[PDB]
Amino acid sequence: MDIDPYKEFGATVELLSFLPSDFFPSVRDLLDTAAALYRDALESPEHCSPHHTALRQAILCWGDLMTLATWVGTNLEDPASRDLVVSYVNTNVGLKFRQLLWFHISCLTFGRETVLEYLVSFGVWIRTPPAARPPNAPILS
Amino acid sequence: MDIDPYKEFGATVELLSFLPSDFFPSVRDLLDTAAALYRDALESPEHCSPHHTALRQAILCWGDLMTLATWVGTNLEDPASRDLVVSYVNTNVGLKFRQLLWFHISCLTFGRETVLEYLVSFGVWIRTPPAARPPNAPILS
Amino acid sequence: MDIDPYKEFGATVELLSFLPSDFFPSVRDLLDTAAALYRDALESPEHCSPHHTALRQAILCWGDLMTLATWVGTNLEDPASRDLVVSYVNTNVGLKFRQLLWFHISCLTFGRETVLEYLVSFGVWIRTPPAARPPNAPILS
Amino acid sequence: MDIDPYKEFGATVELLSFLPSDFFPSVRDLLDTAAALYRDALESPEHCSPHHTALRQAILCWGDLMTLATWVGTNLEDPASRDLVVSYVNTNVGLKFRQLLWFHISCLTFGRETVLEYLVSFGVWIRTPPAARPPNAPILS
Amino acid sequence: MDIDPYKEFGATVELLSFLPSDFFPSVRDLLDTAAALYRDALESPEHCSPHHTALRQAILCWGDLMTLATWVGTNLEDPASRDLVVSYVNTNVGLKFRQLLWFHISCLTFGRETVLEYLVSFGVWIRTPPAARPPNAPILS
Amino acid sequence: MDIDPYKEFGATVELLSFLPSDFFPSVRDLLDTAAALYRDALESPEHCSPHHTALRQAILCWGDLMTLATWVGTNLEDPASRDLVVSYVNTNVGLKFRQLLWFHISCLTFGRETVLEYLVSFGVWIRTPPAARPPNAPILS
Ligand SMILES: Cc1cc(C2CCCCC2)n(O)c(=O)c1
Ligand SMILES: Cc1cc(C2CCCCC2)n(O)c(=O)c1
Ligand SMILES: Cc1cc(C2CCCCC2)n(O)c(=O)c1
Repeated sequence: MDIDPYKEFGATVELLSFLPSDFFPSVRDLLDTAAALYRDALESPEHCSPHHTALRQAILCWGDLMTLATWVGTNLEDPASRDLVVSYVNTNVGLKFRQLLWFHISCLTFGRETVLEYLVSFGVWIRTPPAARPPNAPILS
Repeated sequence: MDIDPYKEFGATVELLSFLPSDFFPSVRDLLDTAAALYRDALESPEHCSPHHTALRQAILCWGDLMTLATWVGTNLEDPASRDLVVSYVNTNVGLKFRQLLWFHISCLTFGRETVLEYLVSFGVWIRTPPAARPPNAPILS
Repeated sequence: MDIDPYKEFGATVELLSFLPSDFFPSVRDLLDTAAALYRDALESPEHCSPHHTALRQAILCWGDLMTLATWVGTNLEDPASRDLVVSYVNTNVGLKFRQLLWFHISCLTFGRETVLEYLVSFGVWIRTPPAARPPNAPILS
Repeated sequence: MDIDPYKEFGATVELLSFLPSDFFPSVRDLLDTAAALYRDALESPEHCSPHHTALRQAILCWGDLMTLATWVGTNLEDPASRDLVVSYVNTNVGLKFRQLLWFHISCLTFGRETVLEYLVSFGVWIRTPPAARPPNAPILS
Repeated sequence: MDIDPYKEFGATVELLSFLPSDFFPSVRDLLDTAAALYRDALESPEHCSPHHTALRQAILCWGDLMTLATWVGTNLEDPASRDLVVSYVNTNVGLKFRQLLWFHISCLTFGRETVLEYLVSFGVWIRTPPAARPPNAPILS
Repeated sequence: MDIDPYKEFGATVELLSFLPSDFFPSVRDLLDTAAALYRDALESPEHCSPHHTALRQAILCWGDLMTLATWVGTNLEDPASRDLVVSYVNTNVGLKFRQLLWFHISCLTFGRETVLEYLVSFGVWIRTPPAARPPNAPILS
């Protein structure tokens, strides 16, 4: 199967990649934010939205990878192999979760279409060279 | 956060664990089944159901976990740890995906309440010793 | 005192012993089943039934013996003596708890009189030699 | 499961622990008292009350725990562990049965609410230092 | 700032010191009593009273000192320095918390003015030499 | 007991921790501010508000913690432990008092709901990278 997790939400993997990697917050900071803003609704027994259902699975999969790292470190008593697995996750998969977490959190706070219009505006703005581009970047509040 | 991926779908992790792990199909067989029955709807740009949204994220995360296992199998220096980490990924996180994939596929084909009634009936049936239990097990339809 | 825990529930220790010991599920499997079917009612602040009150005390006494084993193993640092205490419990008292747990769980799911009629029917059936006895045994279901 | 044997009887483990352990009678003395006051009803084929059902299971489990202690005292090879395991059974699980036996006997003789009001009054009284506390302690009526 | 924690409650540090230190229960016993009598209201989301607000901060500060002791003992692996910090707390600050805990608990159970009248009566009584003073001391109730 | 000092005031420990620790003023500066703005009311014999009662206990407990730190700095024999225990008191328990002092001062000057709305807005703002976030941060007034 060729599945795009953004496709049912009016976006695509390409559109998210349009933003530079450095622009996304850390996974840690996005999880703290998900809690801060939406802990009650995430843990609730209501399908509040597709964004909520998407966020739940993503948070639990990141959860599984962190349980694996801890398990390797303490249960296998092998911190070296632990450090390699953390390094592999952060290098190879961290960006994907950063994009996905940011996208679904941003979509809930600011609204879906606002986040889309913001991806195009910011990518244009950032690519425009410093001299040419307006000093005040596009904002979502 | 304490999130339960089954909680928004009227179930829980405990209820799913009530079925013995050996009685779930393989991940490979569930993915082929997901395709066989629902490839068009999974790949579509419509939020067909929370089951569809849940399945999409799970199917995509499994890809990443299998790339991790392969990577560990080639790249992990310590022979003691390596085979254990591959085994843990394939079987221990494998069981979670087997439960989740089976649950969401079963819920779409046969209906949510049918799947729930079936979990309780089968767990009781399987635990009942051979002599005591009916010869014909409970059937999903 | 000569107390029979089955006497207030229309049965006796003799009637329960009428079933072969091999016929009962494991303690572990009966506790998982008690949870699966009745966790909410067991933990509730209502005397739902004498079966519930009986189950609560039995589950907690098994609980106490398992806390003792763990305590011997980890707190006294003596796994050898741990293994002897587990072995003593499983050979000497496990059958009693298996009979009692099965009885009170079976009485709640299928109804008290049904379970009684089933004890007599099954004991007769199992004692009748293989050649002579019907192929389909009595079923509680 | 998190089961509280006092919860269905309007109390909790915390409330019972509010009384110092030294102020409960011996298990032996509570069993003799249970007999003295209620032998006929305990041994009867009627569910006289939840207190009666609770008492029956507790009295029967104490028998098993005392057979375990005796067995450990003769059969446990390791002298360090043996005396500690006997001591743990007699005193540490002994306190639980002392609390539970006293509670259910006291509830039958004096009434449930009277026993509850008495737990709070006595715990306050005993903790208040000799100088500060009234000479007449609370009495069970 | 010169702040008196008793001043807003119609008392002072001097008036509390009027009672001998030996008269107060242990911190441990007052915390168990605070729980026993008021766990629900202390943990609740209502400002039940200034006594409740005062008690919450005091219980949490004692909590912080006990987390420090544990941290020194286990995390710094230094039980010696642990023993010195516990000794310093118990000799230097324990009386203050004993006075404050007793005061706010006593004020809630027996009423504020009753506790005040009781401080003066008891201090007079205790200072009156044994021969001269009534045999029955003043009682809180 | 699980007590939250913010729970009575419509907030929680999690919500306060949402702000980075570095963005709170020093304890010294918050105490000078508490004096500057509210010395008369804090030292007064009126329960002006729950915020005032909370502040009084916290300000008095900080005194005791600073006497402990000084005492450890002169009197703790083990050089390894001593600097770590002073550092832990000043920074780690310091953060708790910084959060609590700031919270209760901010609640009195600007109003409770304003402070809450400000915690969420600022945490979001600070976590969102410079490029994404508005140049003007949220302001307390
Ligand atoms: C765990 C489990 C799984 C199934 C499925 C196994 C294979 C696919 C369809 C049913 N069943 O029938 C069980 O009883 C228990
Ligand atoms: C918990 C408890 C129990 C008793 C009973 C022990 C024997 C039966 C009557 C009292 N007393 O006297 C207490 O103070 C406290
Ligand atoms: C953690 C923290 C603290 C403050 C206060 C710092 C100074 C006192 C008033 C606000 N602010 O403004 C933040 O954004 C974050």
